[PDB]
Amino acid sequence: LLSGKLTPAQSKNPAKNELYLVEGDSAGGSAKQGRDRKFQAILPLRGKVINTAKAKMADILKNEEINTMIYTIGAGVGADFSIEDANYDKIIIMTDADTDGAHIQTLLLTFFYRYMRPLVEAGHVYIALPPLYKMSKGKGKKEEVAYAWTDGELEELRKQFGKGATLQRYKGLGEMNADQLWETTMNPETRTLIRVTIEDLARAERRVNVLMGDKVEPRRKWIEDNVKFTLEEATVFHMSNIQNMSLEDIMGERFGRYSKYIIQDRALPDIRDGLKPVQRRILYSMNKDSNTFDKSYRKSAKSVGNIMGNFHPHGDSSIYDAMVRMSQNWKNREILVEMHGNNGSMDGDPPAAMRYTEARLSEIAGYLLQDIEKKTVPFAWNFDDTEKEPTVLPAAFPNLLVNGSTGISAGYATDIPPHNLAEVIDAAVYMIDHPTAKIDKLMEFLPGPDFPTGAIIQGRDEIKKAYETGKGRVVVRSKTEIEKLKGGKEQIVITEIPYEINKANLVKKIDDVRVNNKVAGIAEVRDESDRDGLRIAIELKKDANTELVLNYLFKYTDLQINYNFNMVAIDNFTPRQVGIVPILSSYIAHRREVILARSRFDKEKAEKRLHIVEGLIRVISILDEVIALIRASENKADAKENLKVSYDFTEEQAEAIVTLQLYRLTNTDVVVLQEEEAELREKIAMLAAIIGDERTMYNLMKKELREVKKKFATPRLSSLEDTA
Amino acid sequence: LLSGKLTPAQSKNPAKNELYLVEGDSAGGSAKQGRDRKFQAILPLRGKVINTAKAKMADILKNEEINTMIYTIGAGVGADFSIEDANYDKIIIMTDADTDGAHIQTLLLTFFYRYMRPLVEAGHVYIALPPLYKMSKGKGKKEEVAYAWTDGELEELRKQFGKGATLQRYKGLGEMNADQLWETTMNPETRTLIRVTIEDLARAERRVNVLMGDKVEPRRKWIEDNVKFTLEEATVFHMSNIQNMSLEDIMGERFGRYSKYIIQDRALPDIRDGLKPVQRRILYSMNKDSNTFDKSYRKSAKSVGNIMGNFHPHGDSSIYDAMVRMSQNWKNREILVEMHGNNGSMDGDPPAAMRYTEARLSEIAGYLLQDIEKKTVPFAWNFDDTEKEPTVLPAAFPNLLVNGSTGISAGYATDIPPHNLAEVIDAAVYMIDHPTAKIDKLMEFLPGPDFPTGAIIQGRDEIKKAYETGKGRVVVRSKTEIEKLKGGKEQIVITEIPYEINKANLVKKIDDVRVNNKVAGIAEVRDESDRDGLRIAIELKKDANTELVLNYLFKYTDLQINYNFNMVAIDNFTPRQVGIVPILSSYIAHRREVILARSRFDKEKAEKRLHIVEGLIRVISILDEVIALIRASENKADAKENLKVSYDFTEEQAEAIVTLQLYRLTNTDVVVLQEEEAELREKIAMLAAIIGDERTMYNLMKKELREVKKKFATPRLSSLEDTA
DNA sequence: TGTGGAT
DNA sequence: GGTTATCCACA
DNA sequence: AACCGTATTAC
DNA sequence: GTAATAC
Ligand SMILES: Nc1nc(-n2cc(C(=O)O)c(=O)c3cc(F)c(N4CC(O)C4)c(Cl)c32)c(F)cc1F
Ligand SMILES: Nc1nc(-n2cc(C(=O)O)c(=O)c3cc(F)c(N4CC(O)C4)c(Cl)c32)c(F)cc1F
Ligand SMILES: [Cl-]
Ligand SMILES: [Cl-]
Ligand SMILES: [Mg+2]
Ligand SMILES: [Mg+2]
Ligand SMILES: [Mg+2]
Ligand SMILES: [Mg+2]
Ligand SMILES: [Mg+2]
Ligand SMILES: [Mg+2]
Repeated sequence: LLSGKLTPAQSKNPAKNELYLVEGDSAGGSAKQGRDRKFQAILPLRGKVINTAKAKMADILKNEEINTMIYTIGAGVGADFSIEDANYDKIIIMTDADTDGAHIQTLLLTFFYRYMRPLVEAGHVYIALPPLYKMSKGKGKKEEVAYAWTDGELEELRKQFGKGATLQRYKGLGEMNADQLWETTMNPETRTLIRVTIEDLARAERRVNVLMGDKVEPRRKWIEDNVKFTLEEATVFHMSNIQNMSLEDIMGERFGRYSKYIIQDRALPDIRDGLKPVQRRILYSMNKDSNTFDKSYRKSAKSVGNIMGNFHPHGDSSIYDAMVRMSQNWKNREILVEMHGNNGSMDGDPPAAMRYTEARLSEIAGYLLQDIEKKTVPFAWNFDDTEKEPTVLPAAFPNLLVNGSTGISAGYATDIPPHNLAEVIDAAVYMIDHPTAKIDKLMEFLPGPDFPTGAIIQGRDEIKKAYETGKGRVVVRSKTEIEKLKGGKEQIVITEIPYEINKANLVKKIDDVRVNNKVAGIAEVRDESDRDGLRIAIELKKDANTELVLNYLFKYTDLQINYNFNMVAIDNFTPRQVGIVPILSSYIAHRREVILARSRFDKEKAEKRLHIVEGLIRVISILDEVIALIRASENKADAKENLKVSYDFTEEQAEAIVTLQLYRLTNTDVVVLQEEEAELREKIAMLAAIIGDERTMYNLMKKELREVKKKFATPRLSSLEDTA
Repeated sequence: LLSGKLTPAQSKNPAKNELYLVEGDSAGGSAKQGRDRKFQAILPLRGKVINTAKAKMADILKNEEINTMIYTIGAGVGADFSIEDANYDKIIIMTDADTDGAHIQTLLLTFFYRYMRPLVEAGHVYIALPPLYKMSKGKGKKEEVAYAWTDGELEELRKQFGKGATLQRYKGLGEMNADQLWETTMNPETRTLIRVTIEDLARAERRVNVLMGDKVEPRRKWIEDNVKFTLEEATVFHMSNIQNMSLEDIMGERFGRYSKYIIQDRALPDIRDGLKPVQRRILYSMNKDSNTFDKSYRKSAKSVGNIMGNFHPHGDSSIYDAMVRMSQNWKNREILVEMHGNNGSMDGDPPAAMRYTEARLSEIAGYLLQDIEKKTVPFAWNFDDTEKEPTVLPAAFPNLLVNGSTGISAGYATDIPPHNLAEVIDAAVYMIDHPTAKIDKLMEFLPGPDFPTGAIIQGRDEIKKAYETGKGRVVVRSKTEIEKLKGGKEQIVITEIPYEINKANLVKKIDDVRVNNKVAGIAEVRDESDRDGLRIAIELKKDANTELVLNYLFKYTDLQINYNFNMVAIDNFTPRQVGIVPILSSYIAHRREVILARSRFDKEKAEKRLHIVEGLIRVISILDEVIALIRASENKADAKENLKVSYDFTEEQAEAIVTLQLYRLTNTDVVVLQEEEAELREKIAMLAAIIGDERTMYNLMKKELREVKKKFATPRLSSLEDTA
């Protein structure tokens, strides 16, 4: 069932037949249609393939995707491998040219390297190179078949026999249809491969183990050492026909691309605005579509589709799940999406599909985006270069800490817990006035996490270590109480539980203790949570030792868990483990660039308007003259020229004058224009003051953060205790 | 697997317990969250329940959702059924306030009448009753939430001292949060129910057997008699807590409600433009989003999502499948959507999902929308009154016959085959000139269908009967030829096959014949189809009987099939069986409304412009006064007045004068404006003539159809034959 | 059997 | 990203 | 519309 | 034996 299905070739012929291993069933469709059916076979691969150098060995044979791969090859596996039993001469890996494409290239080549080495050794394993670009100056002129793999090959296609043409930028084999696929990547004549070889069994064995085995730090190190986080990778210039390449440099090249991408652009939040790229995109798109808190809800599907076609070239479920998460107030301390309908529960029951639900940005999420229009924040091109997207949001509140971030990259993970908005702002304000402020002091203002699930946080000294180093283990325990019953009889009653825990799975594990009678005294386990409150009720027998039970539960269930801080985020393009200080200063530095840029923006604006008001005031005093002059001019350009020569209007002033609608001659109040002149001069002064004086700027940073606090502050939810 | 999964209630109190039956798992969850877990259980339904008449038993008693329905209630199957054993004292059917809500209500009430009567007579089966509207908005501490079931209760809530606060118009249970759901339709206190009774076994064995039994024609008849297509049905006002209705007026209203909707607004094409509503909404949406043939492709999920949030409240796969079909050139004779990627194949291998594919309208699809921006067509309010959509498209070509339509409805279906564009035009064009033209005459121009898949149509008479009455059975036969082989051998070479036949499945069924040796002579079946060409070779044994084989294949496989014209369409809102004539006159009448409407639009434009230009030419001669006048005036609107009163300009002319930019005063060339008068006056003449002179109009209708023909004509694909 | 818009 | 059900009318 | 797999870090 | 963005 769980394997991808095989489409054979028509002819049994080991000497020239090909098995295409294709990324995903959709692309298997296109491959199955563009193929030559007599010597080309197809096995679709169902997303990410197992790791045969992490996962076990019973696992590796239960893996259906593997078993069907071994089957179809018809050679045997590892210690039973015969090369002349094999049904194909070429095993051809063919993936999207996305970076997960690279990840799959990686994952296969290990399996094969490890369990089919003579097949790798005899150079039977290849890789298909799909194109990146397509060029057409036709469609009823004729067409102009033209493709490109390198930005260099593309720049060559500014020639060909036509211009003003199109350039389709491919994002998968999904977007290619049979004819496109045959020519470009499947037809022996035209297609372009690479053969995978073994140059050095030492240097190539080594490369795999580090990259693909479960030692995380040699991997982190390989990434530290090899990956350029701050640089591009001016790629190879695509040799014709086939091209030999070491397993070594491939597992290298490919895993470097995958590692880098998921570190920078997937699983790790940016240190300033606290968003993963997918989440930033949700916010930006839903903002641009005016899907804000003040206006109407909006079908989730519409939202998700726009996000996927404009910014985020990934699956719809990835986006809907991300959007939905931002809407749940047991995951986010401050929700960035409001959403009508079923957005799940704490029992983790599935949210309603995006066809049902509807949604819009939360009020506070407007503040992450505040002043994005005012050139505060560096924009870059979307995946196809139709449209720009922000690399980071203004962030008028310190989201990273408030809402935290839990993610898993390559060579790195991250747990940052949520915090109280007020508390986080208090620290930051202090640090604005005290650059060198140290933990002990900051912790007067930010004592610890504030989970939206509430609960009891235990381990003040481990908080400190996490706030210093970025790592530390703290304890979270459910809010419990006792209640009496008839028959005397007590019952334990749970109202808050640990963050990231599934209520139904917890109730079940508890009840499994009762059933297994691991600790004497439990009668019934009842979930009594209605829509308004959480309320698990553990009912004990007649004279049960209330507190001995409670203890086994904490110990041996998830009624108590340890939260583990591992605070990683992206500083200056790079993954970084970080405590409260770099986080808070990073933010402050960010708000500084924003307030400064917003001020320059607003100021250049105000000056233009001033220069015009200046001109319009003068015009009124010579209005007859100005009109007679426009009447005596030949055209628009002439008039402007006359106005400058005869009256010294600037270009800007003349253009504005020349384009006043006639009805504007009704409003000629010079007193009212003067009032406006005053207001502009003052605005410019205030804005020049900010730009001119760090402290004038910092005091505004603080003024704003205080307003945000006042507008959005809510009580702590999790109580802090010291002993553990 | 398969069946909606049960969520038990906490204590077994069959005195007061309630099994809620909820349309879908997404709403199932919402109900779960919103319930009182003590005495309310939740069985969700996975959409359409089996019909308990139609579906004959054994299939019924393995139907997973049915098993898990009887299991739950813990009573039995009418005969063994025992009210006293039952786990619930109310079975409450809860469905979307939608029209499939109605169909599902309908489907269940058969199962209860027909295998569980005692529950229904006793009054233990109830109904749902979600609200249709929610009103108001007034901060946080709110002062402004009330709901609404009827149109009548809307006037009620519009009345609130404050201002006009915001209105939600619910589209199902998947847009309702669990508080909203408990409070409005699940709390016994506040909820409102319909108790289902049996008020005469007689009038609810006739009513339940007509509506849901095998005989189409009584149901067709019932609808024909009872259902008012051209008329609304807003009636029943909302009463006190519980209300009574009989199993008659429930069945009646609900299946009537349903059948109306899916006859009109789903499964049957409109006779003018040949479109089902989803297809028209696809076109109109994509078109309005500038997603046209001339601009570049665009992610499918973006198009689909905008269709669903704007026009079509239904499933994304229902929408995407329709879109994919319109792109498939073996289902449509003139594709309306161009889709890049895996858009299926003839073997019916699944198309890539909407995240992979991208798409835009074909060029000819633009001709269905031609002149839509010129008030050429009635528009309605969309499903939530945020936007407007066309009830019918301009249809600059006769799409209904050209692409045909295959649909299934209630007490009605529709098979219309596709025709060749050029031939359909030729017949319409003749019939413009000869309204009383007979079939034999039209059939000179339009002899029979033209399938995209081609093949051989045999049966001139039944073609003629279909073209007369709307019904008729024709033979579609695959195109074949015989090819010699090595050493006294033959093979059959299939090169075209019948419309709607999956090639893979056919090749399968032919191979199965060989395997079982139903007829003798078959060596091998080889699908030799590739990207460029269709080619099935059936390779015969030495001295087999090519004829006996072939004719056995035509007979017992789908290498030849029967096509049954069942030409049904919507004419004046009612379903109607039609032949060529009422089809072609429907179109000609439409193009008439369109050409006229359009011409009035373009003429209103040109008069406005002309009048303005008159006013401008005048203005020159009083320029100094107009200027003096406009400076004097207190404001814009004031200065317009003074222009009218003082100088005798229309509103139109004054508004244009008053919004001239100052630089227009440089232009005193009346001559260019006079050439423009001239050209405008001529244009208005051409236009007004079309409006005044029926023939002038028709000659245009003809000119234009001829242009379409010439631009889009393609050779016939199916050959015709007359008898065998 | 299977068509094609729906749950 | 495959997979699994139902309804509806008509061979 | 639920249900199934994988990579990735890290308890 | 789970978290959360990806195939
Ligand atoms: N056939 C293919 N499927 C997937 N894929 C995508 C999912 C998504 O878009 O969210 C998903 O949720 C998903 C779940 C699965 F359980 C799953 N598998 C069960 C096994 O059969 C594999 C797979 Cl594979 C899944 C893919 F990304 C690519 C595919 F080709
Ligand atoms: N859970 C529910 N699912 C459906 N539903 C919707 C589908 C769609 O919108 O494209 C679909 O393709 C689909 C396929 C199925 F095979 C299927 N079933 C197999 C059985 O488990 C039912 C169901 Cl049910 C299906 C529904 F319309 C409503 C639902 F609640
Ligand atoms: Cl101005
Ligand atoms: Cl003008
Ligand atoms: Mg991809
Ligand atoms: Mg998924
Ligand atoms: Mg524990
Ligand atoms: Mg609905
Ligand atoms: Mg479906
Ligand atoms: Mg037949």
